Amino acid sequence: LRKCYFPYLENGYNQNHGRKFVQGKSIDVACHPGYALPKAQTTVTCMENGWSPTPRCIRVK
Repeated sequence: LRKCYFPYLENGYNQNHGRKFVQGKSIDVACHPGYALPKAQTTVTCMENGWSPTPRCIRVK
């Protein structure tokens, strides 16, 4: 019921940019060299309230 729209990361690789995923589906988020998802995550999914890891590849360096 809570569908998750894949947002736009500024300096990341939005493989599935502009695509809606149904709650329960997953997708990995890659970023430019030096950036990575919070808590060293590589994937983000529509757990319930939305993208649970939250697709924001913050600069790890």
